[PDB]
Amino acid sequence: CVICDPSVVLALKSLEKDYLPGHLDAKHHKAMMERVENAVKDFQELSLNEDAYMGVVDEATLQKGSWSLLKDLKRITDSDVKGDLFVKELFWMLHLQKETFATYVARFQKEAYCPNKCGVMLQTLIWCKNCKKEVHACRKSYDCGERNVEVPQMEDMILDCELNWHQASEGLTDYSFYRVWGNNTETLVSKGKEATLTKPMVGPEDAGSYRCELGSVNSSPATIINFHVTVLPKM
Ligand SMILES: *[C@@H]1O[C@H](CO)[C@@H](O)[C@H](O)[C@H]1NC(C)=O
Repeated sequence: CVICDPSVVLALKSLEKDYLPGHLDAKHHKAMMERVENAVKDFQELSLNEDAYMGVVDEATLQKGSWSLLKDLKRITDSDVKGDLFVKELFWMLHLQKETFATYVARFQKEAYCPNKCGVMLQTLIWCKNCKKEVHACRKSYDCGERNVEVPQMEDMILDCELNWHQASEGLTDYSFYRVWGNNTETLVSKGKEATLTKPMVGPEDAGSYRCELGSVNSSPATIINFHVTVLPKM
């Protein structure tokens, strides 16, 4: 999918126009550039071993692959290699970079694709084949796992509602921190773009149940996390 990057396109249009004139006989120009353009488009034809390949990457994986490629391409052109050497070098590199990209896409699916273990992530994906950008909802369980927090008598109580995937999600609004009373009732304690809640130098009253919601425009919460806080009469 790496031809979806405007930079890759120009670097190709620079190889043809700036590099080929002084480093390959003109008989090979149209033919080899025909082959190069086709090779790079073929970055989207992937097999992937197992699991199967979906035809989507996130924008990071896409950038990642364009970088590998264009740094490699560039090494060649700083080298000033000509003729046959140049063609071999050029075509080894394309071959390696495809295989490399393949490993990006594989890693992307195993680890970056709908990476959330709970909640609902809005992931911006891109379709290899048409360079088209979509937003896809990864909907998982609402159970992020219960956070049991032990905090010493008079130290800070930090409640972190941040998940690693939150920074990669679309449509987030605010984190709202609730206090749950035992009444099966609650009070809004905090709300903003802060992912944490700190009641410093806490005390025995401050123990109990807390709750974090992460909102999304404009619908159901992206994340719910529950904390149970127990304060310890201790050092
Ligand atoms: C619910 O229980 C807590 C217990 O401390 C209390 O502070 C709160 O006022 C109760 N709810 C209402 C509506 O009073």
